[PDB]
Amino acid sequence: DSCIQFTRHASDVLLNLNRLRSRDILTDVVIVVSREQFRAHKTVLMACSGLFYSIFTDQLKCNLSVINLDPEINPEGFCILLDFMYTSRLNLREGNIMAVMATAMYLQMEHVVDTCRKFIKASE
Amino acid sequence: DSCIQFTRHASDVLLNLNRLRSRDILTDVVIVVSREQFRAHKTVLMACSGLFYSIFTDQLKCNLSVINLDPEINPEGFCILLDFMYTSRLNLREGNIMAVMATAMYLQMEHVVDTCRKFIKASE
Amino acid sequence: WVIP
Amino acid sequence: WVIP
Ligand SMILES: N#Cc1c(Cl)ncnc1Nc1ccc2c(c1)CC(=O)N2
Ligand SMILES: N#Cc1c(Cl)ncnc1Nc1ccc2c(c1)CC(=O)N2
Ligand SMILES: [Cl-]
Ligand SMILES: [Cl-]
Ligand SMILES: [Cl-]
Ligand SMILES: [Cl-]
Repeated sequence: DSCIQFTRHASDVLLNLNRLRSRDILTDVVIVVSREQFRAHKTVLMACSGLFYSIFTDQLKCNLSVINLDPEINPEGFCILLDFMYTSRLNLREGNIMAVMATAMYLQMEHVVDTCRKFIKASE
Repeated sequence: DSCIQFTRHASDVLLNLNRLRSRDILTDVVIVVSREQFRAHKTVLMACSGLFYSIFTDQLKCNLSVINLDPEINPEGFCILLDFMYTSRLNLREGNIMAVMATAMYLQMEHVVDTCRKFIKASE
Repeated sequence: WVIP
Repeated sequence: WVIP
Protein backbone atom coordinates (compact mmCIF):
# COMPACT_ATOMS: atom_id res chain seq x y z
CA ASP A 1 0.00 0.00 0.00
CA SER A 2 0.82 3.78 0.03
CA CYS A 3 0.37 4.24 3.87
CA ILE A 4 2.35 6.62 6.12
CA GLN A 5 3.34 5.31 9.58
CA PHE A 6 3.50 7.02 12.98
CA THR A 7 6.75 5.68 14.54
CA ARG A 8 5.71 6.14 18.25
CA HIS A 9 2.15 4.78 17.83
CA ALA A 10 2.76 1.21 19.14
CA SER A 11 4.76 2.52 22.17
CA ASP A 12 2.00 5.13 22.95
CA VAL A 13 -0.71 2.41 22.77
CA LEU A 14 1.28 0.19 25.18
CA LEU A 15 1.90 3.14 27.57
CA ASN A 16 -1.89 3.77 27.65
CA LEU A 17 -2.67 0.07 28.18
CA ASN A 18 -0.28 0.14 31.17
CA ARG A 19 -2.00 3.33 32.51
CA LEU A 20 -5.38 1.53 32.27
CA ARG A 21 -3.89 -1.50 34.12
CA SER A 22 -2.48 0.74 36.93
CA ARG A 23 -5.97 2.29 37.38
CA ASP A 24 -7.69 -1.10 37.10
CA ILE A 25 -9.71 0.12 34.06
CA LEU A 26 -11.48 -2.59 31.98
CA THR A 27 -9.19 -5.32 33.43
CA ASP A 28 -11.09 -8.59 32.86
CA VAL A 29 -9.03 -11.31 34.58
CA VAL A 30 -7.13 -11.93 37.80
CA ILE A 31 -4.02 -14.18 37.57
CA VAL A 32 -3.47 -16.01 40.85
CA VAL A 33 0.14 -16.99 41.61
CA SER A 34 0.10 -18.79 44.98
CA ARG A 35 -0.82 -16.12 47.59
CA GLU A 36 -0.65 -13.25 45.06
CA GLN A 37 -3.20 -11.81 42.62
CA PHE A 38 -2.53 -9.76 39.49
CA ARG A 39 -5.25 -7.93 37.56
CA ALA A 40 -4.78 -7.65 33.78
CA HIS A 41 -6.33 -7.40 30.31
CA LYS A 42 -6.79 -10.84 28.62
CA THR A 43 -5.91 -9.35 25.20
CA VAL A 44 -2.51 -8.01 26.42
CA LEU A 45 -1.67 -11.36 28.09
CA MET A 46 -2.54 -13.26 24.84
CA ALA A 47 -0.53 -10.77 22.73
CA CYS A 48 2.61 -11.44 24.93
CA SER A 49 2.41 -15.09 26.02
CA GLY A 50 1.94 -18.39 24.14
CA LEU A 51 0.38 -19.85 27.29
CA PHE A 52 -2.23 -17.08 27.70
CA TYR A 53 -2.90 -17.11 23.92
CA SER A 54 -3.74 -20.84 24.27
CA ILE A 55 -5.85 -20.31 27.47
CA PHE A 56 -8.00 -17.42 26.27
CA THR A 57 -8.68 -18.92 22.79
CA ASP A 58 -10.09 -22.03 24.57
CA GLN A 59 -13.93 -22.03 24.23
CA LEU A 60 -14.41 -22.60 28.05
CA LYS A 61 -11.36 -20.82 29.55
CA CYS A 62 -11.95 -17.60 27.49
CA ASN A 63 -14.91 -16.87 29.86
CA LEU A 64 -13.05 -17.33 33.16
CA SER A 65 -12.42 -14.25 35.34
CA VAL A 66 -9.76 -16.06 37.47
CA ILE A 67 -6.76 -18.13 36.21
CA ASN A 68 -4.62 -20.06 38.70
CA LEU A 69 -1.01 -20.61 37.67
CA ASP A 70 1.07 -23.72 38.55
CA PRO A 71 2.15 -23.61 42.28
CA GLU A 72 5.84 -23.77 41.21
CA ILE A 73 5.53 -20.28 39.63
CA ASN A 74 7.23 -17.52 41.59
CA PRO A 75 4.98 -14.40 42.16
CA GLU A 76 7.93 -11.96 41.79
CA GLY A 77 8.98 -13.64 38.52
CA PHE A 78 5.39 -13.34 37.30
CA CYS A 79 5.24 -9.66 38.41
CA ILE A 80 8.48 -8.85 36.47
CA LEU A 81 7.08 -10.56 33.34
CA LEU A 82 3.66 -8.87 33.68
CA ASP A 83 5.45 -5.47 33.88
CA PHE A 84 7.51 -6.41 30.80
CA MET A 85 4.29 -7.29 28.87
CA TYR A 86 2.90 -3.78 29.54
CA THR A 87 6.13 -1.81 29.14
CA SER A 88 8.77 -3.67 27.00
CA ARG A 89 11.09 -3.24 30.08
CA LEU A 90 12.50 -6.33 31.84
CA ASN A 91 13.88 -5.93 35.38
CA LEU A 92 16.46 -8.72 35.03
CA ARG A 93 18.80 -9.11 38.05
CA GLU A 94 21.22 -11.74 39.39
CA GLY A 95 18.76 -12.42 42.25
CA ASN A 96 15.71 -12.98 40.02
CA ILE A 97 17.07 -14.36 36.69
CA MET A 98 16.41 -18.06 37.47
CA ALA A 99 12.79 -17.28 38.55
CA VAL A 100 12.24 -14.96 35.54
CA MET A 101 13.59 -17.59 33.09
CA ALA A 102 11.47 -20.40 34.59
CA THR A 103 8.34 -18.16 34.51
CA ALA A 104 9.05 -17.06 30.87
CA MET A 105 9.44 -20.75 29.83
CA TYR A 106 6.08 -21.60 31.47
CA LEU A 107 4.41 -18.50 29.95
CA GLN A 108 6.00 -19.25 26.52
CA MET A 109 7.73 -15.85 26.09
CA GLU A 110 10.61 -16.93 23.80
CA HIS A 111 12.47 -13.57 23.60
CA VAL A 112 12.65 -13.32 27.43
CA VAL A 113 13.86 -16.97 27.67
CA ASP A 114 16.54 -16.11 25.04
CA THR A 115 18.00 -13.08 26.92
CA CYS A 116 17.92 -15.04 30.25
CA ARG A 117 19.89 -17.91 28.63
CA LYS A 118 22.43 -15.41 27.20
CA PHE A 119 22.85 -13.54 30.55
CA ILE A 120 23.30 -16.89 32.41
CA LYS A 121 25.89 -18.19 29.87
CA ALA A 122 27.92 -14.94 30.26
CA SER A 123 28.16 -15.49 34.08
CA GLU A 124 29.49 -19.11 33.86
CA ASP B 1 15.85 1.40 37.17
CA SER B 2 18.39 -1.10 35.66
CA CYS B 3 15.90 -2.68 33.12
CA ILE B 4 16.75 -3.98 29.62
CA GLN B 5 14.21 -3.26 26.83
CA PHE B 6 13.03 -5.36 23.89
CA THR B 7 12.84 -2.86 20.98
CA ARG B 8 10.15 -4.73 18.92
CA HIS B 9 7.90 -5.59 21.90
CA ALA B 10 5.30 -2.78 21.47
CA SER B 11 5.04 -3.43 17.66
CA ASP B 12 4.66 -7.24 18.27
CA VAL B 13 1.89 -6.60 20.87
CA LEU B 14 0.02 -4.34 18.40
CA LEU B 15 0.43 -6.90 15.56
CA ASN B 16 -1.13 -9.57 17.84
CA LEU B 17 -3.97 -7.25 18.90
CA ASN B 18 -4.72 -6.69 15.20
CA ARG B 19 -4.64 -10.50 14.57
CA LEU B 20 -7.17 -10.95 17.42
CA ARG B 21 -9.38 -8.20 15.88
CA SER B 22 -9.25 -9.86 12.40
CA ARG B 23 -10.38 -13.17 13.99
CA ASP B 24 -12.98 -11.42 16.17
CA ILE B 25 -11.28 -12.77 19.35
CA LEU B 26 -12.33 -11.12 22.67
CA THR B 27 -13.71 -8.06 20.82
CA ASP B 28 -16.13 -6.43 23.29
CA VAL B 29 -17.79 -3.56 21.40
CA VAL B 30 -19.33 -2.80 18.02
CA ILE B 31 -18.92 0.79 16.69
CA VAL B 32 -21.85 1.72 14.47
CA VAL B 33 -21.13 4.34 11.80
CA SER B 34 -24.39 4.88 9.89
CA ARG B 35 -25.04 1.62 7.97
CA GLU B 36 -21.66 0.10 8.93
CA GLN B 37 -20.49 -1.87 11.98
CA PHE B 38 -16.94 -2.31 13.24
CA ARG B 39 -15.97 -4.80 15.95
CA ALA B 40 -13.09 -3.80 18.25
CA HIS B 41 -11.43 -4.01 21.67
CA LYS B 42 -12.50 -1.16 24.04
CA THR B 43 -8.97 -0.96 25.51
CA VAL B 44 -7.33 -0.39 22.07
CA LEU B 45 -9.92 2.29 21.17
CA MET B 46 -9.29 4.10 24.54
CA ALA B 47 -5.50 3.83 24.09
CA CYS B 48 -5.78 5.58 20.62
CA SER B 49 -8.67 8.06 20.90
CA GLY B 50 -9.55 10.85 23.37
CA LEU B 51 -13.22 10.31 22.53
CA PHE B 52 -13.19 6.55 23.26
CA TYR B 53 -11.06 7.14 26.39
CA SER B 54 -13.83 9.50 27.63
CA ILE B 55 -16.67 7.08 26.61
CA PHE B 56 -15.30 3.90 28.15
CA THR B 57 -14.20 5.55 31.45
CA ASP B 58 -17.83 6.74 31.89
CA GLN B 59 -19.50 4.65 34.66
CA LEU B 60 -22.57 3.86 32.40
CA LYS B 61 -21.04 3.82 28.89
CA CYS B 62 -18.15 1.49 29.93
CA ASN B 63 -20.75 -1.37 30.02
CA LEU B 64 -22.27 -0.78 26.56
CA SER B 65 -21.64 -3.37 23.83
CA VAL B 66 -22.76 -0.98 21.01
CA ILE B 67 -21.63 2.66 20.46
CA ASN B 68 -23.31 4.77 17.77
CA LEU B 69 -21.16 7.52 16.26
CA ASP B 70 -22.49 10.91 15.05
CA PRO B 71 -24.34 10.50 11.66
CA GLU B 72 -21.91 13.00 10.03
CA ILE B 73 -19.04 10.49 10.49
CA ASN B 74 -17.92 8.80 7.27
CA PRO B 75 -17.63 4.93 7.57
CA GLU B 76 -14.55 4.80 5.28
CA GLY B 77 -12.83 7.53 7.33
CA PHE B 78 -13.63 5.55 10.49
CA CYS B 79 -12.34 2.31 8.87
CA ILE B 80 -9.00 4.00 7.91
CA LEU B 81 -8.61 5.33 11.49
CA LEU B 82 -9.55 1.98 13.07
CA ASP B 83 -6.87 0.29 10.90
CA PHE B 84 -4.37 2.97 11.97
CA MET B 85 -5.18 2.31 15.68
CA TYR B 86 -4.31 -1.40 15.24
CA THR B 87 -1.34 -1.01 12.90
CA SER B 88 0.31 2.49 13.15
CA ARG B 89 -0.32 2.70 9.33
CA LEU B 90 -2.54 5.48 7.93
CA ASN B 91 -3.96 5.07 4.40
CA LEU B 92 -4.05 8.80 3.65
CA ARG B 93 -5.11 9.68 0.07
CA GLU B 94 -6.29 12.79 -1.82
CA GLY B 95 -9.77 11.20 -2.05
CA ASN B 96 -10.13 10.46 1.67
CA ILE B 97 -8.05 13.16 3.49
CA MET B 98 -10.99 15.48 4.30
CA ALA B 99 -13.05 12.54 5.72
CA VAL B 100 -10.01 11.16 7.63
CA MET B 101 -9.23 14.60 9.14
CA ALA B 102 -12.86 15.22 10.18
CA THR B 103 -13.08 11.71 11.73
CA ALA B 104 -9.71 12.16 13.57
CA MET B 105 -10.93 15.53 14.98
CA TYR B 106 -14.15 13.88 16.24
CA LEU B 107 -12.21 10.88 17.65
CA GLN B 108 -9.60 13.23 19.22
CA MET B 109 -6.53 11.66 17.54
CA GLU B 110 -4.21 14.72 17.54
CA HIS B 111 -1.25 13.20 15.62
CA VAL B 112 -3.54 12.15 12.71
CA VAL B 113 -5.18 15.63 12.66
CA ASP B 114 -1.64 17.15 12.55
CA THR B 115 -0.43 15.13 9.49
CA CYS B 116 -3.78 15.79 7.67
CA ARG B 117 -3.38 19.56 8.25
CA LYS B 118 0.24 19.40 6.96
CA PHE B 119 -0.69 17.34 3.84
CA ILE B 120 -3.60 19.75 3.07
CA LYS B 121 -1.40 22.88 3.49
CA ALA B 122 1.20 21.39 1.06
CA SER B 123 -1.51 21.00 -1.67
CA GLU B 124 -2.77 24.65 -1.48
CA TRP C 1 5.46 10.22 10.47
CA VAL C 2 7.54 8.17 8.02
CA ILE C 3 7.29 6.17 4.76
CA PRO C 4 7.35 2.58 6.21
CA TRP D 1 17.47 -6.13 23.58
CA VAL D 2 18.94 -2.72 24.46
CA ILE D 3 19.82 -0.48 27.45
CA PRO D 4 16.85 2.00 27.28
N1 LIG E 1 -2.78 -12.69 20.93
C1 LIG E 1 -2.16 -13.32 20.21
C2 LIG E 1 -1.42 -14.08 19.24
C3 LIG E 1 -1.85 -14.26 17.93
CL1 LIG E 1 -3.37 -13.64 17.48
N2 LIG E 1 -1.17 -14.88 16.99
C4 LIG E 1 0.01 -15.35 17.38
N3 LIG E 1 0.56 -15.29 18.59
C5 LIG E 1 -0.16 -14.65 19.54
N4 LIG E 1 0.40 -14.49 20.76
C6 LIG E 1 1.46 -15.23 21.25
C7 LIG E 1 1.62 -16.57 20.89
C8 LIG E 1 2.82 -17.23 21.11
C9 LIG E 1 3.86 -16.53 21.70
C10 LIG E 1 3.73 -15.18 22.03
C11 LIG E 1 2.54 -14.52 21.79
C12 LIG E 1 5.06 -14.70 22.52
C13 LIG E 1 5.92 -15.94 22.46
O1 LIG E 1 7.10 -16.03 22.77
N5 LIG E 1 5.15 -16.95 21.98
N1 LIG F 1 -6.51 4.50 27.32
C1 LIG F 1 -6.09 5.53 27.58
C2 LIG F 1 -5.53 6.79 27.98
C3 LIG F 1 -4.98 7.01 29.23
CL1 LIG F 1 -5.08 5.77 30.40
N2 LIG F 1 -4.38 8.12 29.61
C4 LIG F 1 -4.32 9.07 28.68
N3 LIG F 1 -4.81 9.02 27.44
C5 LIG F 1 -5.42 7.87 27.08
N4 LIG F 1 -5.86 7.77 25.80
C6 LIG F 1 -6.08 8.82 24.94
C7 LIG F 1 -6.52 10.06 25.43
C8 LIG F 1 -6.46 11.20 24.65
C9 LIG F 1 -5.93 11.09 23.37
C10 LIG F 1 -5.45 9.88 22.88
C11 LIG F 1 -5.50 8.75 23.68
C12 LIG F 1 -4.84 10.14 21.54
C13 LIG F 1 -5.08 11.62 21.33
O1 LIG F 1 -4.76 12.28 20.35
N5 LIG F 1 -5.72 12.09 22.42
CL1 LIG G 1 -14.04 -17.67 37.00
CL1 LIG H 1 8.87 -12.29 24.90
CL1 LIG I 1 -25.48 -2.04 24.57
CL1 LIG J 1 -3.16 9.82 16.74
